Amino acid sequence: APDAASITSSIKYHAEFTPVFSPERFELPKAFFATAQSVRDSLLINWNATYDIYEKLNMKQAYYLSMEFLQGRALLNAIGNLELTGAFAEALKNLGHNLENVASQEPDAALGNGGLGRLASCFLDSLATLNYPAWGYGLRYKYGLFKQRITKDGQEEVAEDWLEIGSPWEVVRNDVSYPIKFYGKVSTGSDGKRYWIGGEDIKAVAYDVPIPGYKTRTTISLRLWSTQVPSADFDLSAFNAGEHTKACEAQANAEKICYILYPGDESEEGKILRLKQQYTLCSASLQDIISRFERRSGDRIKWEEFPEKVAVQMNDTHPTLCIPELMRILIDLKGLNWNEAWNITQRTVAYTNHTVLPEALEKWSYELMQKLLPRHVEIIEAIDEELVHEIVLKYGSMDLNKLEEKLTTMRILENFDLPSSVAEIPPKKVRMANLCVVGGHAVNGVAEIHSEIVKEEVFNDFYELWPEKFQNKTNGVTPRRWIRFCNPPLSAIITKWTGTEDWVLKTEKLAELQKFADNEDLQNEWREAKRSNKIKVVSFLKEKTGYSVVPDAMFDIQVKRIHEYKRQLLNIFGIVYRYKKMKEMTAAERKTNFVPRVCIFGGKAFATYVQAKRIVKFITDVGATINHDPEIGDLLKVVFVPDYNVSVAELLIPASDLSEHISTAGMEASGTSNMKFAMNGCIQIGTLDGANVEIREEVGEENFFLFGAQAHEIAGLRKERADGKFVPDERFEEVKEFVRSGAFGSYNYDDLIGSLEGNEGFGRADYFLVGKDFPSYIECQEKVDEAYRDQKRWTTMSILNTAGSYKFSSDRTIHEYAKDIWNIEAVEIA
Amino acid sequence: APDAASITSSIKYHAEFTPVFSPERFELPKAFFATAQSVRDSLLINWNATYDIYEKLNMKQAYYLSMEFLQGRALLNAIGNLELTGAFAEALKNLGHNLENVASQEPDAALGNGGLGRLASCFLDSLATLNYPAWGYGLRYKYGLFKQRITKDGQEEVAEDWLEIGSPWEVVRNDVSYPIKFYGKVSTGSDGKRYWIGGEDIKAVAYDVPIPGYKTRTTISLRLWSTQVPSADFDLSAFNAGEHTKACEAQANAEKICYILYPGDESEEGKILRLKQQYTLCSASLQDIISRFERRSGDRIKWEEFPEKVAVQMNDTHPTLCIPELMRILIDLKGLNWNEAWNITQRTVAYTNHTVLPEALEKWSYELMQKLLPRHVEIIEAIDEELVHEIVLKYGSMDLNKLEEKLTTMRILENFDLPSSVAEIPPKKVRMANLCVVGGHAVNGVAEIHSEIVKEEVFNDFYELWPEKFQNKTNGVTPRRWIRFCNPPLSAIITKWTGTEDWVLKTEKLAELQKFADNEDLQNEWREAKRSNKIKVVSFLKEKTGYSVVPDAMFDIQVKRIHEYKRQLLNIFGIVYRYKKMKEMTAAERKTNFVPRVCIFGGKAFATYVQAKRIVKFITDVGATINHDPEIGDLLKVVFVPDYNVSVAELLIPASDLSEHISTAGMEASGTSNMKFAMNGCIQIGTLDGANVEIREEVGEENFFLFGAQAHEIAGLRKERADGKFVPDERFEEVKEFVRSGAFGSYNYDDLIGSLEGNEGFGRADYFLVGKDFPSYIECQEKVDEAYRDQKRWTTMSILNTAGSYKFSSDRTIHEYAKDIWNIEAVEIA
Repeated sequence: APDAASITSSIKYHAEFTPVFSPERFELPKAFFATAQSVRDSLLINWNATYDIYEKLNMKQAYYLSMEFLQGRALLNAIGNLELTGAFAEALKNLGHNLENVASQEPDAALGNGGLGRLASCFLDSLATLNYPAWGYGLRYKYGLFKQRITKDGQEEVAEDWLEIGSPWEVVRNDVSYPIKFYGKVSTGSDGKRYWIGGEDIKAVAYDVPIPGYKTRTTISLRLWSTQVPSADFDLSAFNAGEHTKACEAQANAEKICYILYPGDESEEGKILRLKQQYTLCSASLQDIISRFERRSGDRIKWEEFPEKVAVQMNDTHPTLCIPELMRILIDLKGLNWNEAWNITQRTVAYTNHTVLPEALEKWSYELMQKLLPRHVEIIEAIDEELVHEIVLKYGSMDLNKLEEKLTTMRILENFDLPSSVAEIPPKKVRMANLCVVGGHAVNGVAEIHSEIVKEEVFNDFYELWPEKFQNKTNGVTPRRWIRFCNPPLSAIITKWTGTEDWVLKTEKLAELQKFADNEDLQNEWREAKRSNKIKVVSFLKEKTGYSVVPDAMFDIQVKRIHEYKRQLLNIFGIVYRYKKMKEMTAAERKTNFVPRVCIFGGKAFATYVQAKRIVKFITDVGATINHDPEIGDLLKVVFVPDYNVSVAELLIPASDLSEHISTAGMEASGTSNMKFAMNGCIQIGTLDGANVEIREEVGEENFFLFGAQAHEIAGLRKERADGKFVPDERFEEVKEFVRSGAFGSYNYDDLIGSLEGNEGFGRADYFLVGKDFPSYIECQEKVDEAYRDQKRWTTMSILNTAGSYKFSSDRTIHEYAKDIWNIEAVEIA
Repeated sequence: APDAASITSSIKYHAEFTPVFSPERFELPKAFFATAQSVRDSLLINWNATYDIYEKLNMKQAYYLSMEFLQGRALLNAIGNLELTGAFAEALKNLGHNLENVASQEPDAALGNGGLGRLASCFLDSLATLNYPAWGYGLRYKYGLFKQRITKDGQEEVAEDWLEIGSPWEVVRNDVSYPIKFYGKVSTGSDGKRYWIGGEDIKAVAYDVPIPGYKTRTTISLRLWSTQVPSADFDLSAFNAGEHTKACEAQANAEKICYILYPGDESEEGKILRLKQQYTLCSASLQDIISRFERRSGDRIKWEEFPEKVAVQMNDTHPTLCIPELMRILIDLKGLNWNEAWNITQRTVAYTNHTVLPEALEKWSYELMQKLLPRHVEIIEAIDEELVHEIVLKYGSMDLNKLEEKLTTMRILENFDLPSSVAEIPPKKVRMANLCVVGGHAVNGVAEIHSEIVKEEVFNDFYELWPEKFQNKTNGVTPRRWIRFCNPPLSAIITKWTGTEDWVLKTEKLAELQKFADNEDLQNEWREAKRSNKIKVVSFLKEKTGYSVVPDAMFDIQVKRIHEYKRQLLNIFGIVYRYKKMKEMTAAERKTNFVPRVCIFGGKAFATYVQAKRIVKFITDVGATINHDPEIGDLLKVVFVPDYNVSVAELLIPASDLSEHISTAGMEASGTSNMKFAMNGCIQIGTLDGANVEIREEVGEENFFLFGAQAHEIAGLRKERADGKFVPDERFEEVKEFVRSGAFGSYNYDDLIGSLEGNEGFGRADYFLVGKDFPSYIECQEKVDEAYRDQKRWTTMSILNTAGSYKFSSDRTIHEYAKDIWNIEAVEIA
């Protein structure tokens, strides 16, 4: 086991012997690389030890596939899970640095975007920590999505540079390479098997990122694919003639599959690039999974045993091509019959749904997919045809009307002709969501209410047919990254009041804080912990936003994707309201009527989403005006934090007092940031939707600020709008006027306010009900104000958040998947 | 100091902890990577120790710049120079491999092409070994020139894959990065300095390759530049719209500068790419050199002392832009006056010429260079104008005719107008060779005769003007790579007969073999050494060419660039002759009249050089026919070895009996393979040109087979041809007829024989005098036959080659450059 002495030598050894810099001096960037390489040594011993037990045991292994992982920085979670935090800190002191400054050099791995990606990242930590044999498979994106610049003009986008020097975590596996084919033609050989020939051939190379469990040796992989072409595909003859671009066409074509996350797909070229990404991920992974299955099998290879050895989870519909890809391999490559290969594929694959309404469910042009993946389209057509025969077999054809409904709704192919049928220019599509439901043995939503909606409204017919595939797995986040490592002072408190350090594993012990919520010593520690965390943030806000704020103010935080439906605009409108009120009062009245606040916004706008980009500019202009107004001073600051990512979350969430989750009611499946906020003793204000419902139930309805229309009323209120029956509240008109009056400078906001007016019209008519919800929202912010002035009641609420947060551990989620869907069991790594 | 035990641990440590493969098993590719990383640990300790002494001493340092380095494999020369060969061999045995199989995994560094590149590589070994503070600067070419495939159709070209997995030698210096500008505009600031703004900006990143000296710690760098663009230059907005190619234009543009060696430049785009390559190399290097000069200087920076601290050698005219680049930096960036910066530039820079006639001397379109490098063109124009004023100042203007001659010949700018002058549509060019002579303080040829030609015929006027710049530095090759490490059995012999291992440093002790050339014990060892080396080659010829040959045959070798002027066609024609004679004789007569031979060819043809490609196909067809003819059997084999490179040279040269250097007399400046052949006891047959002249003089005229027209007669014989006075010898017509008769299969050779006929016409008329030289060549091969049957006389000749080879050590060459041009001195690394 390393100690400070051996870690000291180890960093020095890497600094000199695995250098990435000049040999002079030991600057911070050099120190971070040497440190991380040192940690990797530890990760690799454990990774190899886990790898060896898994190989010999040949137990069932799970595989979690996703277009995104939001891994964050690795250093502090890795030394923490290894329990070497102390030793690395002391070793860095010896070499003249501190831990925190060295950790600051690490770029966030830009491998994901939002909650879908952080959920997968949480899950990997949970799997490793719980000794579950499972890996992650994703793509290695060179440039992420974008790094966000916050200028005078609002948001600007720049390519991420996280791999500009390389990652000291990843391990290239030069011998783990899989061929990926696109386009080409299918024919039949004299063996009666299909053979897919020609098109474009590329290679997918494996890059492992070791994921260490907490207090265990289990160290699993996140295996990422990077796409390339052998150097032999460089066309010399072209290059030498002066056609430099034609010479590299094959490499250009291969490499771009892994440039960015979710490449813009309004164009044909963008759509093709998206299918290529999904297919690469499904093909490379399954090829890798099958190859490991054959290797562990030895001579005793029973293809029958494949689903007893392999689970594959599809995170959303992006991994959908797994179903026809596994079918392809079994049938075309392994020689299985259709029936055998379908039974196998079904008992292998499971689908998790993450969306609310049947309109974000992905669909592909038939012609497009047929050009790119001819063999996959044959297989899907056959799956569709069996489905048709199965639907006719139940239900019969006495209802014709009932049969037609079922066939129309449930078929994978849209706007197609039936095989055989009875009665005596729309574009042909492939419904990925239909495929996923048909092709696996489990389908789960991601919250109680959500999973009920999936059974009742997304796939009702599928549930009437196969009620037994449908399940719920409520999301969760890891308390390692999201309490133990991001919030040390609160961790020290939890350990004291619960009696042990055991809570990080047995997170149910957070419940033992409830009996102390009114205890005055607990409360005092609780407040000093919160204040200390906010002091760290004050320094951070100074360097990142340029504004100096005080820690004796409520930190009111709204961090998430910028979208009209997320309702940043509501929050900022509320802010503008209070600022208007402040300005029409004396100094003395201002202090009696409003508690001091720092309102922190962060999150990225999709770059061609004009309105979202306009909301960002808006927040920055409201902040320029408020934060410089000498009548206001430290009563109110509005700051927009550039480039929100896991590292910024880990800073902000420990420090937060109030966090806002105020999307239009009914449009969130779950959300997970609210769960991290609760764990850290933040109090949530929000609408009754998504994860807010479950949080509110666990933390108690007195420790949550609720407001707004509920899901069941959205329909009616939008009808009111359309008929002209909607009466905007005057305070709402006040803010509107105030913005047009130009109080926020010279920028013209007409286009923005216009989105809130009219009664119909594509992007007008206040579709997300900002104006409606506004009175109950501003009202509820006054309840907050009142609660915050009662420091004792506020602390009690803050503690009960942390106390009622245990069920939101991704350890709970992962045990559920492990028992109810994947049927994997813990494996000990001695 | 490492031993077998610590090297064992070290390989294991890297195998597990700096992995590039899967963790299963220890296959050869894994073993080579772990081994090389282990060696690098040793190279790095010494490199850092050398770096530290150089930094503190701040003595004068030399810099050798070249478009090519032909580094070969590094492993065996590195463990040899470190003296760990034994320890690494034993360590590999312990882990179940042998040294020779592990060394076979290493790709040759594809960083060069021909002798110009191997000379630089020899020089780096010599500098390090002699404790001279000097570095190499070159480009890091990803795909080399091409990897040569030898098929049924002759030569095919494929991109080199040497960097497909990465190099375990190189060290990326992420903090050593220099901006390179192209295009743009020049203006004047209010300080009166020129400012070069706009165009295209890229970055050149440093990759060090440590070069260890023999039996010393001095370990120097070959620092290679690789070109790139910050990830910020990736155009997201384009990428997201579907314009994937436009999005990466800047990276595509930057990266291609380092794809291949000598990109085809018939097109504008190819020419631009060549200037970009040269400029990148001169700019990045000088920026690095100057930055190190300022850093070592501290606060005491005297720009006056720069040429007392820095020598820059230009290997040929490709580094020519160094002259205006240094001028640019001093003037525009450092604020020096013109005069000061010109004095400095002159005492810094030196030019080595490598070509014979004033027609391969490089020239650039004025307009082209002006578009790409506007500021450099201003500076060159000013240098030209001073030259003009200087020429007028000597010579005066009484001869007008004499003055005009001088001005026309010597000016850097061709087809330009004079500033001022007196008398009362050709494209404007920049003569790089004129620039190089004007801009440095030394000019050297590369052999006695050559350097005399440079003074008398290439730059006569420059020599009449500045006789003192002109010098000679006869080339040499290193006896580490080219005796001690490629030919172990011969090394054991040299050590025994000379009394010590000291010959590897004091290579003059090879002369002590002369007194033993007739000694029968020396001769017996000598023969067993040669035979043993040929046994290694027999195995190699089996796997690479597919032909099985016997070691009891003279190995007759011709390895070099395939070119009409190199005269492979003569050799193969001689072979075809003897084969024709063999076939018209009985078995018994065949054995009396011809000694058994294995005729080995190798070398690359420029890909669009139709004739050269046709000569390769020819040799392969002659070999298919001879090698399969049951009348011939092991009397004669003709094999073409694919992909000749340093690794193939190191195999073939130790094994060789006769090597052929038979270019048209007068067209070689030097050549260096002939010197390596001599060192290994090969006997040369050749024309009286280049290095052959000097070899023949040292080894003795009885130990060299000479034939052919001499340089002074080429002119006359080509005139004979043109006037119709040339009478082809009948034996030459025999071979011609025999080829057309289709004895070499179905390929049509008309186009090839046609190059030998007619009296004029671009590519006919036997310009390189194959037909002329043919009788004396076939005659001289019979003298060889006769000498080879007298094993005693043959051995005596073989030994006197090795005995008379010392002066061809690049250690001799490097001491000469060090004292006579660069004025650097040895620095001890304790």
